[PDB]
Amino acid sequence: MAVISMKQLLEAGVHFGHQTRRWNPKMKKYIFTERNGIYIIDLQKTVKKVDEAYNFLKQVSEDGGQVLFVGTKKQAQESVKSEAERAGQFYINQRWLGGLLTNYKTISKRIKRISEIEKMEEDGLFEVLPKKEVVELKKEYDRLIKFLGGIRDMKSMPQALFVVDPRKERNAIAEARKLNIPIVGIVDTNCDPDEIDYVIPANDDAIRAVKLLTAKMADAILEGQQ
Amino acid sequence: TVVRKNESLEDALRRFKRSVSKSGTIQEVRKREFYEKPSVKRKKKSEAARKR
Amino acid sequence: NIENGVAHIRSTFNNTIVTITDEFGNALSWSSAGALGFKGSKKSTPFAAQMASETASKSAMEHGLKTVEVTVKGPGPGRESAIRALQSAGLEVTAIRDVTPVPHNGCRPPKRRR
Amino acid sequence: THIDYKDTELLKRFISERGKILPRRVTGTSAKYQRMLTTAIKRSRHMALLPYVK
Amino acid sequence: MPRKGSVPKRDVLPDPIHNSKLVTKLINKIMLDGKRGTAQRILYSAFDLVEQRSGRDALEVFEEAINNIMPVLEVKARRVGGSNYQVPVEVRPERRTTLGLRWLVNYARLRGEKTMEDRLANEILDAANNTGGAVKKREDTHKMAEANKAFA
RNA sequence: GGAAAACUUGAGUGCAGAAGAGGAAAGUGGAAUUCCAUGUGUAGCGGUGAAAUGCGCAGAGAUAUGGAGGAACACCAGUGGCGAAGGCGACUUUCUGGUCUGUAACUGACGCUGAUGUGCGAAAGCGUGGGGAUCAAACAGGAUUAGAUACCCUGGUAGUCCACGCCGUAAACGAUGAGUGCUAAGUGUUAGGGGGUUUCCGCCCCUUAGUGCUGCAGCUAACGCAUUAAGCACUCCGCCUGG
Repeated sequence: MAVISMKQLLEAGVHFGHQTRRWNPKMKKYIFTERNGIYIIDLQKTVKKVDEAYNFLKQVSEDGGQVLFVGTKKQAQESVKSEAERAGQFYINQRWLGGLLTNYKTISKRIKRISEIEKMEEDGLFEVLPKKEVVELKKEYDRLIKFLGGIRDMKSMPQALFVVDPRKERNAIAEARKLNIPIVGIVDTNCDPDEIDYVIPANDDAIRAVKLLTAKMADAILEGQQ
Repeated sequence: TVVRKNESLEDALRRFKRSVSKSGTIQEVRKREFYEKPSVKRKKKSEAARKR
Repeated sequence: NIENGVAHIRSTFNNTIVTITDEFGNALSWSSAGALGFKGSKKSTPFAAQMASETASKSAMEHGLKTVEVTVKGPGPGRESAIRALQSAGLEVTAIRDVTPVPHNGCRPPKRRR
Repeated sequence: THIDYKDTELLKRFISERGKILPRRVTGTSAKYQRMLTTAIKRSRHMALLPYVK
Repeated sequence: MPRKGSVPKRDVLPDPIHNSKLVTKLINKIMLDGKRGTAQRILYSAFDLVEQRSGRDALEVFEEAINNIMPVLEVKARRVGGSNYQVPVEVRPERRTTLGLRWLVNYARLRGEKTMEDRLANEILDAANNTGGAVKKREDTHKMAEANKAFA
C-alpha cells in the first residue's frame, strides 16, 4: 500500500542499533531503548520517516532527475548496485573518488575516457601496440570501471543522493551540502542526523536491514516516472 | 487465491504448489475421505503431536 | 465476450473434468476425460489432463475467450498437469485459485473402506 | 491486558493468509493469551471485521 | 555378478574390410551355430549387391539403414499388478546399437529368396529407403509405447 | 470410653484474586452436504484391482445466482482445560454448580469412611409424538472368488437428531476404592502467585495445586511401579479363595 508493514520491517532486523558506549546523543529521538549494550531504533517512528522518504523520492523522478546511489560499507557494497540497475540510476560500489560531485570537470574528463578507451580496442589501433602497453591500457580500463563503473553513463550533476552510511561516506555528504543537493540516507547510532535532511533510522550492519530497505527507495522512483 | 503474473506458467506453479501445501486443503480432504470413529482421531491427533 | 473468462477444473480421484466459462459464469465450453475415449480408471492420470484441457479451450470458438484465470476445485492427480497443459493452448493463465469445498465440520462423511 | 474484539490491526496479524488461525506454535504467544485471543477473533468473525475464508 | 553391481563389458575387434566395429558385430549375430567363415562370406557377398543397387559404398549405407531400425522408445514391464504394467522407457545407447542389429537379421530370415546372398541385402536397401519389414515393426513399437504414454 | 473446660493445624465460612469444551435454557452466525426452482451450456456422469448395477437427450453432471431444510461446528486444538463418573469443542445473553491461589478476620473437631437406601450413568434399544440433511443395520441389485449371507459398488428402512418418560448395562479401563500422613532427584506443561528483569511484552528467574515423561531407595512371581506407588503406615467399605 503505502508503508512497509510492521512484520517484515523488523524481520530484516532494523530495530538493532550500535552499541551503548558508542552513542551519538542527537539520535535520542529515534531510539526506543537499549537492551544489552545495544540500542533499539523506534520502529513506529521510522515508519513515520520512511513514508516521508517515499514521498519526495516519488516526485523527484517525476521531474526526470537523477538520484545518485552510494554504498561503500563492505556488507552493503553490492546491495546498492543491483537496486540501481532496477531503478536505472547511477551507483557507487568502491570508495568515494574524492571530487566526483565537486571536481567533476576533471572526472567527466575521464568519463569521456571510458567512453573512448573501450572504443579504442573494439576497432583497430590494437595490433600495432606493444604487448605490455596492451596491459596498461587494460590496467587503466578496469580501474576506471572499478571506481567510476556506475558513473559510466552519467554526464551531469545529480539532483538527489542516497547514502547507506554518513559515517564511512562522510566525503560524499560534505560535497552534498556545498552544492545544496538534497540528501536522504540510512542512519543509526554513530551517525549524525544533522547533515541529512531526509532521515531514515534503520540498522546498518545487516544485509536484510539494507536490502529490504534500500529496495523500496530504489522502487520509489519507478512509479514516479509513469 | 494469489495472482501471479509478469512471469511464465512454470514459475507461477512453484508459488501455487507451496501456497496449497501451506493450507488446510489437501491434508483436510484426505482426512475426510471416510468417517473415522470419534475416539480414534483423538489418538490419531495424539500420534501427530507426540512425534511433532 | 472476447478474451475474458473463468476456467474451472475439478480433478477428483477419477475423471478430471474441465469447464471454461466467462467471468460471470455461463458455461462457454467443457470437456472431460470420458469424452476422449478414456473409458475407466485411465481417467485418473495427468496424461488425461494433457488432452482434456485444451480440447474444451480450443474448441470454444464462439467468442475468442482467450484468457482463463483458472480455478482449482478438486483433489486429484492431474491437478497441476491441467494448467501446465493449458499453456499448450497458450491462453495467458494469470490468476490460479484453489477454491475447493472445505467444510467447517458440517456433515457426516461415509464409512471407512475395508 | 485484555484483547478487545474491535482492535482489528493487532488482531489480524494473528489471522492467517486465508482467514484461519495461526497456532501459538508458529506465532509464539503464551497459553492464556491464545485462548483470550480466540474468543475475540471469533466475535470479530461474527460481525464481519474479519472473514471466515478469503 | 548382476546383483553385486554391473558386469564389466568387454571389447570387440573391428572388421578389416570396412574398418568398422559395427560390421563385426553383424558377423557375430548372423553367425548361426559358431560357423565364423561360412557366415562372414555371406555378409561379404551381401554388401556387394548393396553397392550394386546403389553407387555409394555400403559402410555409409549400413549406418544409414540401421537408423530406420533403431527405435527411441520401448516398453519395460514394471510389476504394478492391476495397473497397465507397461512403462514407456527410452533406450540406453548400448541396447540402442544391439536391438537394431537384432531386427535387421531376424526379418532377413523370412523373405521369399532362400540365399542370404540376397535375403540380407534386400532388407538393408529397404531399411536404407525407410521401408520393408524390419522398419515397420519399429513403427509398431512406436504405435505401442507411444499409445500408452500415461507412464512417462 | 463418659462428663465438665481450653486450644488451633484438620474441616468449614469470610475477605481479595483468578482459570475453565462444568451443566441448563433461549437466541445468533458461517463453510459444507442433500433436494428444489432458474440462467447458460453438451454427452456422458458416477464408481472400481478391473467393471457393472445406477443416473442422463422429459437436458444429467459441470458452472452461476437465489431458496428451503436438517445435522455438525474446520482453523484455534496441545501427553492442554473442566467434571464425581458417563462425559464436555461455533458465538452471545440469562440462570447455576465446583475447584485452585493468597490473606489471615472468624467458628472451634464441626472430621473420615459408609452396609441398606436414594440419585446420575456412553452407545444400542423401547414408549408417546416430532423431525428426517448426511450417514446407515435389515433389505434389493451388480461384481469378485474356488465358494458367500463376508469384503467392494449402486440404492435404501428402522436408527442417527429433538421433547418427555423408560431401560441402567460397556475392555463404564489408570483392567489399580476412598481418606490422611511420611519417603532421592531430574524434567516438560497448566491457572496462577510472585518475582528479578523487562520485552517493544520479551523473557528468564523462585511459588499451591493440577497434568505428563524419565529414575534411586523400597516393592513385585516377572514385566514393571516409583511424591499422580503397585514404597512405608493407620481407618473404613466393596470383593476373591481350582477350571
